[PDB]
Amino acid sequence: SILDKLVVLPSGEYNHSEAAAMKQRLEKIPTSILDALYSKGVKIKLTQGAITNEPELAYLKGVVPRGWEGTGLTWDDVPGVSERVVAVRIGYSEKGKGHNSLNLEIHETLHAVDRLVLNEVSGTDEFINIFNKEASVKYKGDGYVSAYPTEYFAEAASLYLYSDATRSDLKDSMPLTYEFMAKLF
Ligand SMILES: [Zn+2]
Repeated sequence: SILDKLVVLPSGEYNHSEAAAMKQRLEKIPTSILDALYSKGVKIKLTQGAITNEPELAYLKGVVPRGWEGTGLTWDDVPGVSERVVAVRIGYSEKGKGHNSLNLEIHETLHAVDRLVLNEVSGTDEFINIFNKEASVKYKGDGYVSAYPTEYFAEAASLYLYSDATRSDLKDSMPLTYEFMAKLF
């Protein structure tokens, strides 16, 4: 599997079974897309501590994420991020673990796929049209998935890839998004 080289586990001590479970869920992403991620120098780092403990993310320590002034939140509290590295904290996959995604590792990986593999497909007129019609169905008022096409892309692709139940739910609730995802994957 491409995941044996794309997924970087900690060199120190880590929760073995949880890291394996996350690695297994990343297999829901098509192999061709994972291959393409690796060719762009992308690494999916599963971290045992705060993502900011990673040398390349240490610069974010004590910095306030945009939109969060006056809340006491810093990047140290954020369980996952996606830039040229995808960093996800081990044990924080489920909704409510410091984020509101269906699955943290799939969600954050799909941002890197959008940016570095698919030429920002979330920003195309076709996807914008879909986002304007359907992002409101499940996410109205969240100022996040319903506010940014990149977020709707990552979360709606997560619904598509995670399980058969979440995909069926997407097909019924957001049919234009389901059609776009099926054509893409
Ligand atoms: Zn996101």
